[PDB]
Amino acid sequence: LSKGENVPYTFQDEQVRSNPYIYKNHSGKLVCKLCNTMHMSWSSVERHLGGKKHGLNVLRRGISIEKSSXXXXXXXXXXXXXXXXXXXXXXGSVGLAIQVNYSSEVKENSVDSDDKAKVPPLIRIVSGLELSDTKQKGKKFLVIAYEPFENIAIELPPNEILFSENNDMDNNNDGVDELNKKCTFWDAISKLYYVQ
RNA sequence: AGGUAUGUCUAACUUCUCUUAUUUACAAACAAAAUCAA
Ligand SMILES: [Zn+2]
Repeated sequence: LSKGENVPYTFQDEQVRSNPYIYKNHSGKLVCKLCNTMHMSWSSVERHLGGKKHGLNVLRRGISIEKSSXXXXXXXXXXXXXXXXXXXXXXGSVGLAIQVNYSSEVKENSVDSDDKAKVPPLIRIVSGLELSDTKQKGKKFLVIAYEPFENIAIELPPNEILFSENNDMDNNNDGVDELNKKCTFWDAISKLYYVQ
């Protein structure tokens, strides 16, 4: 569960840490220096991190820094769709555009009970800091998801591309987020999802 | 030769409740079984 990381003792006088918080004191137990909470096992440590308590102390420490100045029934065939990445350009910079194609009424003929069928594909930017394997990380992914088909990701080394500035005139139908409404199109008649 | 006089030149701002559950460690040289004319 430790994912092979080495947490140095508090007295070893600090290699960069994943979270520079959880330590081991003079004794063998694990502690959160901010929260000042002792934890028996790494599982308890992860409960602490996933707990609201630790988070509140993180926000308090950030304030100190500024001062110092449906999920169940989800069908899953895990089928990799076909993406068509292509370097785009407009004006005045460079942006990316993806063309994802979906089934041709091949298997979607057995499921038509208006169960989120009206819901279009959704995209989100995920940090690689969390993976099923947790080995390497440090870059973002433009994940795209649809109920039956399997998720898809696209690595984005560049810190920022096509991140525009008030493209439209501030109209508020949040849909899912500014990203989706701002720059996505869902040709539902042909089943083609464009993203740029 | 000496002395005097005159002139000219040259130098010098401090003292992290409750609740009900789950997770995980730990303590007590804690106790370990059988036999019974016990
Ligand atoms: Zn903490």
